[PDB]
Amino acid sequence: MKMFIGGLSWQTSPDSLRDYFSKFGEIRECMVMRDPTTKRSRGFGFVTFADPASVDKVLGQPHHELDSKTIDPKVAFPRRAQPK
Amino acid sequence: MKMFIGGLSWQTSPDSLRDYFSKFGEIRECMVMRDPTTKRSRGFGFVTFADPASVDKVLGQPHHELDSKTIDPKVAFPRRAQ
Repeated sequence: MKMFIGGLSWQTSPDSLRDYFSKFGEIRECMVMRDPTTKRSRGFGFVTFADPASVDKVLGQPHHELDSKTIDPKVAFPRRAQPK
Repeated sequence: MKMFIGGLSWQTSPDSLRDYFSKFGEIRECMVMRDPTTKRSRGFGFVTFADPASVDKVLGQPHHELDSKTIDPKVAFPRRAQ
């Protein structure tokens, strides 16, 4: 159970994203990538918390911002394929 | 390094995404999730190939279609926090 964060500033590093979301609980993994769907320089990120309670705290807080962008964290539930 | 596929049909399963891209090369990992940025139903996908050469073959093909949707795979380079 991950959180997906779209619309990140190009200046947002994975450490920056980690630092923001660690205020809500223990982070198991935090990754950013440049969003390849636009030439506008922006990123998206995925945050994995150790405790699902942390997701509720994020979703409950009505305003989030990071590196001059208003962000809107969403839940994401990846489904992996088996080997062929 | 992964390929990002936006705009998947809601019907596209992980296995279908895997079977489509396996035509271009060996797969390390393949996942699908609901795109949480729309109220209607669509997916996005992430495919990790064993060999980057497979990415070139995907990028070079002019038209891709999966479960009746045009898809336009892009390259992505995830960076993890320390």
